[PDB]
Amino acid sequence: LSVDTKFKTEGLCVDIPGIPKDMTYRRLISMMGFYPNMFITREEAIRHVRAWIGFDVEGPLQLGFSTGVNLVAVGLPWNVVRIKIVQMLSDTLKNLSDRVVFVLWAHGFELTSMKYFVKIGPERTCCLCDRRATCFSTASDTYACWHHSIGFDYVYNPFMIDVQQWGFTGNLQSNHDLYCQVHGNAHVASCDAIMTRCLAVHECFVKRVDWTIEYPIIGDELKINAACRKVQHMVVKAALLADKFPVLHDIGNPKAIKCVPQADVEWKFYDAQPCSDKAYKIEELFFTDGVCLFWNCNVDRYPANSIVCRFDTRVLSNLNLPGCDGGSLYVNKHAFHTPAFDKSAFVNLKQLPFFYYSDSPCVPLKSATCITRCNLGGAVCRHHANEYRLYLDAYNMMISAGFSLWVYKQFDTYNLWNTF
Ligand SMILES: O=C(NCc1nc(C2CC2)cs1)c1cc[nH]n1
Ligand SMILES: [Zn+2]
Ligand SMILES: [Zn+2]
Ligand SMILES: [Zn+2]
Repeated sequence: LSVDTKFKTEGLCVDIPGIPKDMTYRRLISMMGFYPNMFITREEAIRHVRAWIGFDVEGPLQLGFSTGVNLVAVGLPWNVVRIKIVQMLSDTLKNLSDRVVFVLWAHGFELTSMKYFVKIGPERTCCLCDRRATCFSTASDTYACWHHSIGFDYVYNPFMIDVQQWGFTGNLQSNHDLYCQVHGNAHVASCDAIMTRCLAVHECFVKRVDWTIEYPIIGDELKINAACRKVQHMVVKAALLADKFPVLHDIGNPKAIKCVPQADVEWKFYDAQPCSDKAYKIEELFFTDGVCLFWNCNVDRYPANSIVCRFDTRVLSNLNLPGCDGGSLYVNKHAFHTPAFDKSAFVNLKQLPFFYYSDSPCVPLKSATCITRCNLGGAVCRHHANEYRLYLDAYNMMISAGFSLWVYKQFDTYNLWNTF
């Protein structure tokens, strides 16, 4: 974002009466009392969604953050408030991003408060590792990343974006409430901060959707994705073996592949991209023959003859970010906004029980859920013991990452034993 780009100042003129209508970012930064630009484009913001922290200041000043924290600066003086800000941001962001992006609905006080807890300069590295520096300490004159900032007092080279520059009519609440009923306005700064981030997420990940953007690996992305593939193949293979459906309706990703390539079923594909806003209405999408597979195809009510994987947006993890209207922004390689988990969608189904099935050739493993020829015969062999434990690990990884599994009520693993 060029510092010579124009900044629309109308939103700031109640806190800053007389502000010039003609204003560049260069001038704004100077007026703020201060790494080419502190402010960033929407495109840069979207790439760094994991770093978004909503931030509002209301006038003694109340500072609100999308973390829910409200701090009062006078109430405590800025030299202690800034220490809290560093700690809060470090703990929130250390496992998410290499920076912070303050998401604003700027009316003035937030921008003029930055001088009191922000320092800027050349891009730097941490004193104790190779990560970029996000904090500065006036005590030791050293720099740190989010992981090594304990006892640091200033945020260093933060980034920020004013949502009000995107072309809105009306105030924050009126624009936020058009899309979301989950964040109230309790007239605390943190409430505005949360609404501001929520509006931003909606505009960039619900209204618009860019699946070309890739996001760095920050956790168990790869293990989770491999487990999801392993579980999908297991559950679908077993379902076809147990109930011998003549046809399978695979509803979802237009680029989906047969997950059980050696199955005898008639495999029919139906295209549906991830629904970012509201769950798909089954009436519109639609199938009573055979079985329907909804692998991360979120519908309002699944048919009774279904196999389902549905992401639970309430799960707490470094991959799952708070979203809009109860939804969550799941960032795993790509960013997927996901409508809120709704248990009523599974009323026609039941939870899929854990099991391990294998027809491959054959501490000792004892388990009622190791469905193998050797267990049928009384003693699980080493190979299938090894594979059972690896599958169980993958199964638990995918559950812990927030995915939930559902199946037609007639599904019975007892029917798999006679495949041997
Ligand atoms: O009234 C809001 N916050 C309450 C406030 N307390 C202070 C100071 C400690 C005395 C300033 S403002 C509000 C309005 C919109 N969002 N929050
Ligand atoms: Zn470090
Ligand atoms: Zn909201
Ligand atoms: Zn075996």
